[PDB]
Amino acid sequence: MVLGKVVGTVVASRKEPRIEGLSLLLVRACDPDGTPTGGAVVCADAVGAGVGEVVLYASGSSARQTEVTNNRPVDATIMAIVDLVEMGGDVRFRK
Amino acid sequence: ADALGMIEVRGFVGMVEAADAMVKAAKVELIGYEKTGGGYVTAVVRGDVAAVKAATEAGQRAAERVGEVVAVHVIPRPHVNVDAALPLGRTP
Amino acid sequence: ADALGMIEVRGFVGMVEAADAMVKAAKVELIGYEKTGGGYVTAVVRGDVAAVKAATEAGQRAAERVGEVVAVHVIPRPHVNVDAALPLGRTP
Amino acid sequence: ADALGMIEVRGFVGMVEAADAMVKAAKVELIGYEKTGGGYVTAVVRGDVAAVKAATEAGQRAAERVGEVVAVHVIPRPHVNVDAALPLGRTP
Amino acid sequence: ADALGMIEVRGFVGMVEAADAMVKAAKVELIGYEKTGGGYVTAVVRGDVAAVKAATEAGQRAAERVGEVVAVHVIPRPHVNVDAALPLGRTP
Amino acid sequence: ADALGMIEVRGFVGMVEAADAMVKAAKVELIGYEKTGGGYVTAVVRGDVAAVKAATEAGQRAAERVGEVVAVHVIPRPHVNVDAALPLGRTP
Amino acid sequence: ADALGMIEVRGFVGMVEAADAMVKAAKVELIGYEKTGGGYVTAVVRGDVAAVKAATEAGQRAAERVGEVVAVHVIPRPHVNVDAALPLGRTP
Amino acid sequence: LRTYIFLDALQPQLATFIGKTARGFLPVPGQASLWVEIAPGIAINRVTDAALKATKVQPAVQVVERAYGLLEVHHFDQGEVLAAGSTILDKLEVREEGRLKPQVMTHQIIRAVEAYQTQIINRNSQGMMILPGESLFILETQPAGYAVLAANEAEKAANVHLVNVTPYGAFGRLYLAGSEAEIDAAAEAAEAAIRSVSGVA
Amino acid sequence: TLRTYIFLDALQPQLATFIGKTARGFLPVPGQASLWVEIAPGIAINRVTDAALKATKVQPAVQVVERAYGLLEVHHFDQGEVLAAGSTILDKLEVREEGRLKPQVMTHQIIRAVEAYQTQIINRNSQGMMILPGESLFILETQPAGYAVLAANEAEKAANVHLVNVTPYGAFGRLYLAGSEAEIDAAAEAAEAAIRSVSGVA
Repeated sequence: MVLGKVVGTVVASRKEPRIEGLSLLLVRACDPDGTPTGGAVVCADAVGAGVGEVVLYASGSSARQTEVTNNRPVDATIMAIVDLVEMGGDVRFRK
Repeated sequence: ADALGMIEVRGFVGMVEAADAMVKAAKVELIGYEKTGGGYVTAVVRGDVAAVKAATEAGQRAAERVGEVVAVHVIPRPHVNVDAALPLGRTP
Repeated sequence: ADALGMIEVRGFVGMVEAADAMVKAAKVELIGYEKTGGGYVTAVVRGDVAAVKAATEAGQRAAERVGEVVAVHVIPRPHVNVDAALPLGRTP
Repeated sequence: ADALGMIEVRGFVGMVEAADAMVKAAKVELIGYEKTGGGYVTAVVRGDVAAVKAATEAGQRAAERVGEVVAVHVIPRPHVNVDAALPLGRTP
Repeated sequence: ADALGMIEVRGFVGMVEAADAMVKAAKVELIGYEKTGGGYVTAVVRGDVAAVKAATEAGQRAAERVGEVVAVHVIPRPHVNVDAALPLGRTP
Repeated sequence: ADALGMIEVRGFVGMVEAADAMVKAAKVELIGYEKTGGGYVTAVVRGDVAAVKAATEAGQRAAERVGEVVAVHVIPRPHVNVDAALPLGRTP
Repeated sequence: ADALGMIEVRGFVGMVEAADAMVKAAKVELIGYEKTGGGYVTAVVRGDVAAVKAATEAGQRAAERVGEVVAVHVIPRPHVNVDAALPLGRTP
Repeated sequence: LRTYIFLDALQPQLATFIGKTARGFLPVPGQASLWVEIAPGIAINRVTDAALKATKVQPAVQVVERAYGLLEVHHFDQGEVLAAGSTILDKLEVREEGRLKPQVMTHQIIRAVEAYQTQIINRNSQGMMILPGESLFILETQPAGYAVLAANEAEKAANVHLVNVTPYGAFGRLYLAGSEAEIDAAAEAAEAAIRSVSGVA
Repeated sequence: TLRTYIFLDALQPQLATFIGKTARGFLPVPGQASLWVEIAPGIAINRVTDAALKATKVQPAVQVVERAYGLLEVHHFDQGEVLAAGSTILDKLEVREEGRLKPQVMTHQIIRAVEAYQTQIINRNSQGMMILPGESLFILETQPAGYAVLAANEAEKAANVHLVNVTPYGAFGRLYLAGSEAEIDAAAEAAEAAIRSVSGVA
């Protein structure tokens, strides 16, 4: 799972018909305190994430281990919304 | 902003029991209630995601013993426009 | 603060009979009533826990002979935020 | 104070027929009516106990020929707090 | 003196849930708990008879969802020698 | 010395109810209680033989409604060495 | 104050595995443990509501592989008197 | 024998009411009491002689002017009062379980009595006054003696005030008065006491 | 001759219960204004009663003709009708407020920790609440007698006591109060400060 931050949305109109209904979010990977640093990843929403949230997203075949994204061409899905990130005695991120 | 928790009950009594259990369960702020007619009232609490989630679980457990629980839902981080356009307690 | 008693009746007549029996039964203060639409009205009394409990028992017994009693509930000690955010007579 | 009589009809037409028969039957004072939503209207008369009782009997007989009579009830002497907290015509 | 309420649970966790529900239910004073060995712990609250009775009802309802409730009992007015000889919070 | 009465209950709540009924029944002195582990607590009263016997009968009747009464026994005149070697309230 | 999490295991080994998984799972403070006799030990953690809830879930999952889990419970906001009267780490 | 009830330690309100309404050696709180009810009401003098000669118990009440023979005797030692009760039951040639079991006819709590009912209830009561707006409990038992025992149990349960405990008459009626939760606990204890004395129906 | 004229703004729920027990007349409910008139010829209180009843809509509870004296109570919910009845009473006797006798306090004692034998003596001739064996006791005697109910009203207003007995008719007025000594002190201070703040003719 990659700890990232939701940066934007992607609206596709001509899409593959199995992924119709999925919200596609632009998520940049972030360091544990919450600053986006890296390239963006378009990933399917499965938890209900919005723009600005720090999320955990799973990539690969495990991105299909969801009733929402089961047999779809989805190589990245958001599997959690992150409450607190704690790095060794110290909280680096509060929700 | 804050996480959002809502319990809609068809009945004012079950909503007051839901709101009482929600506020006694965790540190949430009951902002009030929404009357949508037909007997439907919605109690709305705002707070941290774990506080709102535990509060809303206890409020559902207590309102199912009293009234008719229509809907129970927790939004962990609502959008800015949702707080701007809906009576959810965190409007500017 | 004071204990809270609520009787919700679908019908104004059964609520007035409920409120009359509640106030005649024990030393409670009828603060008024809440209209939530659809025919639903809630009579709200405040007072000591035994007074509210006996009042609400008598109000349920008298309102079941007249109307359609939706919900009857006694909260022995509501939270401070519940009195602050809901029209329950003990708001500051 | 005065005795209280109430006829609740689901429908404005049956309530106006009920109120007309109540006032033509005996010396009662129609104070008005209460809309609780959902089609429910309550006609409220005040007066002496026999006047209110005979009026409310005639109002029920006339409203059952027109509409859907939900509830008919006579309170011979309502409590002081009931008149103070509810729209029943004898508020100070 | 004050009324006495006691919930004995075989298990510390069910006793803490019982004590939490007792104190959140009404105005009672949790004086503490009694360990009698074998896993048995007793939470003891003191207060008015209605407060203790409602508190102990809610504490039983909440401790039966968690642990093994051995005994629940309310003494509305214990004897002076019982408070003098037993650890029940009102000893001189 | 004084007569000895003992009620052993597996449970602190039944023992406090037993001790309360024993002291309210007759003129006996509750000296306290003995924890022997495993949940077993023994309430010990001292007094005259009729007072202890009537007290212990009432304490058994009240503790059987609450808890698990293990043993109830009255010693009308215990030996001097029994008071000297056991925690029974009359030790020198 | 802080949220309260408790895992009671009949066995010291399962409690140490529970406490180890609770502290490794989230930012909670293991305050210690409570021996109530009979083999029953309770591990008590304090912290934020989500931290305590996730910690207590992981502690239950790890203690069920080792020992006999009697009770697992999270109190999101215990009362002030509960912290004052019980050994739960946040006493003044 | 219609009633045989020992009050092992008299409560203070029941002692004050039993000593404000009886002609005899007035009871003290809380000594002990034995109460017996037999018919006809002339053998109460024989029972009072056979108890007051063969014990140290003082005679509290003996009723013949209103109803059948009811005798209550009071000593500070429970052994002496039990000896006097055994003498009164052996003079009557009956056992302890040969009394009529108390049928609890009425048991009704009237919450928040009005001021008019308060004045009408206080004008016929030889004890504490039912103040206007308070719960009031009213029990009835058959035979009339065991109601006195009920009063003691009520005063043992909660802090309720006793209005009138009629131990004499054809039926035994007790009226207590207090706050709502306290009168509910007192009424539960009174009905539990008046429905546990074993006997012969 | 007007011996006693005192006005009560409201009756406590226990003095009103005592008058509902002992009086021969229309019984007072609590929380309503009363008025006590005692005059020196005993038979002449019927004329005072007639004036107060033909004038206003008050109700009489106590009309006691003593061996020598006469006592009257009138009461109503509104204070205006009782004060109008008192104006009629004072106009019929052609006296004023201050023509009354200033009350002497002849005895006031707090007997604390009353023995059981003294309670069994004292709650036998009393009509109000029973004193329990071990409570405190405040006794009071005022002359003339009709002021005693004033001391019975302002005591319970300032404490939580038991009205064991009040005798407001006769030569002397008697007052017995029961309860814990921390509240018998407050009721005693309130009763004494109520009686000694009464003007009249010494």
